[PDB]
Amino acid sequence: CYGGDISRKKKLLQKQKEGKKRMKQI
Amino acid sequence: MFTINAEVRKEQGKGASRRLRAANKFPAIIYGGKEAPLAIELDHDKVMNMQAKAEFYSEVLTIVVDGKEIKVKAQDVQRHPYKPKLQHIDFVRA
Amino acid sequence: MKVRASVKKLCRNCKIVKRDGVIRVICSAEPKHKQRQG
Amino acid sequence: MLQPKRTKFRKMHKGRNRGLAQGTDVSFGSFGLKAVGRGRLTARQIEAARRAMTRAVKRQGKIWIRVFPDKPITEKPLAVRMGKGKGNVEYWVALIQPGKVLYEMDGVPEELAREAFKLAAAKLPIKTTFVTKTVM
Amino acid sequence: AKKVQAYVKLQVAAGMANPSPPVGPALGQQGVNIMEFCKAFNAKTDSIEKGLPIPVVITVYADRSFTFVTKTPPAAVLLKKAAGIKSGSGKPNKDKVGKISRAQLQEIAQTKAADMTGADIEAMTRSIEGTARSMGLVVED
RNA sequence: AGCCAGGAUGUUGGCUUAGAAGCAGCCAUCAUUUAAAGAAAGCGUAAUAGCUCACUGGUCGAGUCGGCCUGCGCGGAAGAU
Repeated sequence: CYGGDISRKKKLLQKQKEGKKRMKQI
Repeated sequence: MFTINAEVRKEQGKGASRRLRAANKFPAIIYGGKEAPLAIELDHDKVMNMQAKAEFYSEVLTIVVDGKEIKVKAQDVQRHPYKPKLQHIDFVRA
Repeated sequence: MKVRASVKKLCRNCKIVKRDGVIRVICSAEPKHKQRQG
Repeated sequence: MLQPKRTKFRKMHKGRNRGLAQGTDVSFGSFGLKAVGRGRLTARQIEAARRAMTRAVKRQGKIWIRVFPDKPITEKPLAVRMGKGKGNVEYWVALIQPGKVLYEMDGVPEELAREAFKLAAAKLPIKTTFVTKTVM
Repeated sequence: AKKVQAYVKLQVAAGMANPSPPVGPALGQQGVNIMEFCKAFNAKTDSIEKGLPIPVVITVYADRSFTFVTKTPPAAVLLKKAAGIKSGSGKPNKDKVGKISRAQLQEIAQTKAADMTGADIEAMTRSIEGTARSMGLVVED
């Protein structure tokens, strides 16, 4: 869903990045 | 050596001045000496041609009008803000 | 030939030839210089 | 590129841009770019123009630059609902109005000079024109 | 008779007349017989001290006859030779290198009179001075 | 504008390429008989060569040429019944 709220989305992108920081260095 | 056409102005103020500048003429007052200042309506293209030489800013030079041979030096030049055109020029006597 | 938004000359050979209602550019020397739409 | 080192306020109003420039006279140099147009010059614009003009006469000659930015120009982020505060400073710009001189040049051949300003003019958002100092 | 039928000009050094990097394709070859030229030029080698370029007409007819016809040697290589540089101008002409007497390149310039094509002697000697700045050096003046 | 010729010598200018030669990159533009001719114009040759330029000679006879302020024009210009 998209909804248009700002903070409701950057959390998701934050998760998406936070996983990549681990998965890269592994 | 320079010689210049002239006629006395009557109309003055911004409106009449624009009516001249649109008409390929420009205002230019002449003073110096103890006597009263006298504004003149110069032609544009003539002076614009003649002034291009640098000496024009320094050479003593006449301005014919009613045979009185005004004979003056340049004092100031209001160039247009962004066009090869003129606005107004001071002619002090010498 | 590049059409290009602004043709102009390249080679001194280039001639600048209008045809129909549209600009074209030709050079006897190099073929590459052909152009249209200027 | 090129912003004031210190500022009296973090932010500033949009204002307007009515009027005509004072700097209509080449001064530091002998050759110049009068503006004719009206508008904004972002710092990166004047900088790109400066580079394009610097690689032209190369190291010989000299280039004065008349304009300076100091006008902060803020923006809202990517997709926020209006008006929960004025936006943060984004990029400095120098406003201009017609008659403004932009760049000035030192002892360089006039033809090479027109080459240089012909190069630098393309980067600028506004239109320009070449000019010469006049003795008086 | 300066109208050679098939010239390929190439100034040659005194040192040899028939190797390959100097003489040969560099002077071209088509009916040319350098194998005798070794018997030809080296007398002119013997005329004066070695190690200098010797400019020479490459007289070449289609008639199989051909001859070297030596030109008097160029002033510039002679000036690098006297100045003693073992490279070239290297540094800009703003920095002069060579140092020679003023009567020289006039008693030295006179050596080239056979190939100097001006009229006035001093304009000619000055042509040798142009050959002097050609090195990027300038003789004292 | 065209048509007939030269368009240069010292000198491959020093150099940089094992070979820069006007033309692979500099230094520099300096001096030359001569109508005059760039130690350097493009093409081209590995480098050279070779082929057209500025100057000029006749021929042809008279308008031609680069910029300036100007009104109206074209290209830029692709969208869904």
